[PDB]
Amino acid sequence: MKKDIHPKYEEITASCSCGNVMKIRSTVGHDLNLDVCSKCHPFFTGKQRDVATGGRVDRFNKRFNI
Amino acid sequence: MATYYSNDFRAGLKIMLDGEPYAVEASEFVKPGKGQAFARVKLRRLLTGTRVEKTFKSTDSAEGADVVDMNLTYLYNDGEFWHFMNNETFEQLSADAKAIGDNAKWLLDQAECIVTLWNGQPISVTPPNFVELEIVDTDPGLKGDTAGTGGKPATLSTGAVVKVPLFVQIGEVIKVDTRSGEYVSRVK
Amino acid sequence: ARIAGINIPDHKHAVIALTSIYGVGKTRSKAILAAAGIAEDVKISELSEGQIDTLRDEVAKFVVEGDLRREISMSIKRLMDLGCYRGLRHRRGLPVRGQRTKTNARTRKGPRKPIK
Amino acid sequence: PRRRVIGQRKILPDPKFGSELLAKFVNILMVDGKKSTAESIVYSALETLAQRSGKSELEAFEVALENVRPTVEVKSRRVGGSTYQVPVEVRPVRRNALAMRWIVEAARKRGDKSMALRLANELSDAAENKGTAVKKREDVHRMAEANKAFA
RNA sequence: CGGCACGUAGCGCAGCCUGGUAGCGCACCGUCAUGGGGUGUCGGGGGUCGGAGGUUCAAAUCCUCUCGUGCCGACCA
RNA sequence: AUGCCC
RNA sequence: UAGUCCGGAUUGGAGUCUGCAACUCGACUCCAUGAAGUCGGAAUCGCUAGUAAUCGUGGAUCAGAAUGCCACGGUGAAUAC
Ligand SMILES: [Mg+2]
Ligand SMILES: [Mg+2]
Ligand SMILES: [Mg+2]
Ligand SMILES: [Mg+2]
Ligand SMILES: [Mg+2]
Ligand SMILES: [Mg+2]
Ligand SMILES: [Mg+2]
Ligand SMILES: [Mg+2]
Ligand SMILES: [Mg+2]
Repeated sequence: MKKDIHPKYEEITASCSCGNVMKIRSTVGHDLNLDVCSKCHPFFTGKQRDVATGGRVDRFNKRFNI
Repeated sequence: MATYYSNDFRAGLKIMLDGEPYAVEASEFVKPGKGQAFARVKLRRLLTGTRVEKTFKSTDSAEGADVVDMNLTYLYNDGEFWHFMNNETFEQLSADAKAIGDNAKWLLDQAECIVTLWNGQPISVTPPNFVELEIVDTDPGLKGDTAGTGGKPATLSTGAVVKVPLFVQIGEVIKVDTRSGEYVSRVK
Repeated sequence: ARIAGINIPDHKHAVIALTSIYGVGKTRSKAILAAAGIAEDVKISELSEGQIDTLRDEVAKFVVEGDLRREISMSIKRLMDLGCYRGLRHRRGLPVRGQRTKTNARTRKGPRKPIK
Repeated sequence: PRRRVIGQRKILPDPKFGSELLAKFVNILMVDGKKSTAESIVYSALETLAQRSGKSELEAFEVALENVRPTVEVKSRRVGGSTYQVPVEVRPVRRNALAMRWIVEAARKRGDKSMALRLANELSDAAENKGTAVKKREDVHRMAEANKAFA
């Protein structure tokens, strides 16, 4: 680590909409207003609404039948 | 400071004989039987651009000259001097009125013109093939009774005059080819 | 000023701003602002962060860019793989809803290609 | 036209001030037969100009016209191989009419926000001998004084 | 035989010296003008350098060897 | 001023 | 004053109706999508007054299927030396 050459690196608290605050060192300077983090991102409960297969025959015999 | 022999120079080389620069356009070497071989060279007097023909005896010729031609971007003519700047040497290379022979009319600005300078002084200017100029004085294109081709003379921003079809009025930039001196487009 | 993964401009009103999403037109944005209780004459600047999170919940109730382009392309490809008439039309880049092609297909055929 | 010269129609003056030439002006501005919107635009511009100029809108309008109104103009003839530019006087109704036309064309070209503001700027600059309108007047006088040798 | 000077768009030529963009005329294509053709006007497209191998960061250009062509004289006994 | 032919 | 709260083309999904039957190939609606286009080259057209320009409405044909055609009014110019 040289002395003058790097930007300021200070501790910043980041607040999410999951309601949790992420205290972390960073270079943004100010605080942080975060919207979506890891523990709230729909990556565990989204792998079905994200894949959206469906079935044509089911939709059909729903719309009408014999 | 290099001296060239007649049976040495093929086309392209620049010579300095008689204190006038020349440039070999073509040269056929003849070696007859039972005679002293020689060469019929077609020279280009690099000062007036007029061809002269010489037959040079195998024995001797002359030294080369400082005839170099490269693109120099026209800058401005102030008074009688046409300045340039090498793109890469950025030199205030200057010519003069004789050096610019009736190419002035084809010269506007920011024009990269290949020039030939002899011993650090440009003796000639070659205007680029096409040049965008703007008409400044032209009567309207009133068709009237024409049943044929016709045309229209048009004074340009450099003094140059050229025939333009009918529709170009004033404020139109017309592409004209410096070689012939004739209209090519309306530059849209 | 950040919703469903895309950045939304700040100087414009909320409805137009929300339309800046892929999957939200003007009526959809009107519905969003209604359900969230946020007015329409308000610009994105000067909103509570909380208000913005409410908007996020509503648009999540809808469907937007990622899943939308996924299902669009999936349907298109289902067509192009069946090889039904609409499929072949998609494949060849011609109008599908039955327009004329003797002229005026410039949108599906791009610019015109002269003979060579 | 060719057969028989014919009289000009009558125009009813404007409501606000009741001036025939101002009513002509709205007309020139008018497009699509939207006389009402044209009236609104010209009235708003006149208000703005009166406020910028002090004296009433009538003398404001009229000094703008006194500046843009030409007196000689040129019409081509194509005599022989070359076409000509004959400088001919302009009769008063014509100079008024095309002065208004040049003004409104300048305005339409101008790059302000609303047409009332464009027209206001144009009338102001014309009153103070500026703008594309008086530029056109100058060009026309200049073409005539160039081709003066013809008559 | 060598020296030599070429080989570039359908055809005629530039560019090459002094490597980093292949251009210029005719032709060619689509309108327009015309009763129709032509002249004319307005738009556009076209090869990437005879072939091979090396120098280089990079070759139509610099090298070298080929191939197709031109001109040259190949003499004194 | 230009204007050829069916 | 943005390719925009302009423009609506194209396309996905979901429907209505007429009609034995809307795949080739109807119109229409809702959601989403948001091309080209920033006034148009040479060249060319219409118009002299309730005209041009602009805005809507009706009819024939017809089950459905018009930006066309035939009609109707609303506003309403410039210019002709
Ligand atoms: Mg919609
Ligand atoms: Mg159809
Ligand atoms: Mg001035
Ligand atoms: Mg002007
Ligand atoms: Mg013949
Ligand atoms: Mg565009
Ligand atoms: Mg604009
Ligand atoms: Mg009539
Ligand atoms: Mg109508």
